Amino acid sequence: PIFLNVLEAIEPGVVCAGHDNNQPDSFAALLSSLNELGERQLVHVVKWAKALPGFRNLHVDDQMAVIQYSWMGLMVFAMGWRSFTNVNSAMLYFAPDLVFNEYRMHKSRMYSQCVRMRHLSQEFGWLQITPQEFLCMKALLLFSIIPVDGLKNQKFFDELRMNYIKELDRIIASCSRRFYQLTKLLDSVQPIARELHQFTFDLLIKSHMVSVDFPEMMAEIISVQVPKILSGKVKPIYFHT
Amino acid sequence: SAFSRYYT
Ligand SMILES: C[C@]12CCC(=O)C[C@@H]1CC[C@@H]1[C@@H]2CC[C@]2(C)[C@@H](O)CC[C@@H]12
Repeated sequence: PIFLNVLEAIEPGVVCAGHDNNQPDSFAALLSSLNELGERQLVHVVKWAKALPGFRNLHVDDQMAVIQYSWMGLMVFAMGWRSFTNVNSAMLYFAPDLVFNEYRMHKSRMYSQCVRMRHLSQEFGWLQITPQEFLCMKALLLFSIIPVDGLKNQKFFDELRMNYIKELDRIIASCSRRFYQLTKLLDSVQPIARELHQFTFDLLIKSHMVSVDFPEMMAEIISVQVPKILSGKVKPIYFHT
Repeated sequence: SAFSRYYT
């Protein structure tokens, strides 16, 4: 169907972090290169999203709001997939030039968060997720977190998000457990993103003390948008309760 | 913002 054609056509390719793998693993080096991975993946997320079916239906500020709220889950989900398809979930495949082994999961001071992501990635295997189910699930994560007070044009958002749910059910089809399972997986992204939000926020606050570099858009998002989530003004949309 | 300027 046309819908899948589009998701496959617009899917972003390979994004390198620019990490200097000659330097020793340090918290500051590992964290700075991850921050730079984020800024570069943010650009691709933007161009991907604008090309999504119906997305231009949203008020422009909603378009931007939804991107600035959901990029963490989006990116974590896609990295989980990469990890699964590249290294069979043994390591976290942030980028071809930034692969976390256990030592790096430790050196990043994010080890428990990393364990959760590896667990996510393991799920793609355990559940035999297909490329198409991946692609549709990922699209939905863009419409998975909104302000508690609603969006500028809430109706267009609701209808878009409904359609993306419909598409995921479609490319699924006792088939009942499947959907239970995929929604469940989708929900599980949310707590992980939440921890990373808490983590990146704390990190930015103190980053001058730890010589961690935050690029420009990352700095501003993390300080302007991310606290609206941490303070509870913006919350994920959970399938299950 | 750096994001909105880039976006638009
Ligand atoms: C999105 C990134 C980088 C993009 C990706 O593949 C997933 C990964 C998850 C952890 C994020 C990281 C960007 C930089 C962050 C936000 C650090 O500040 C702390 C947690 C990091």
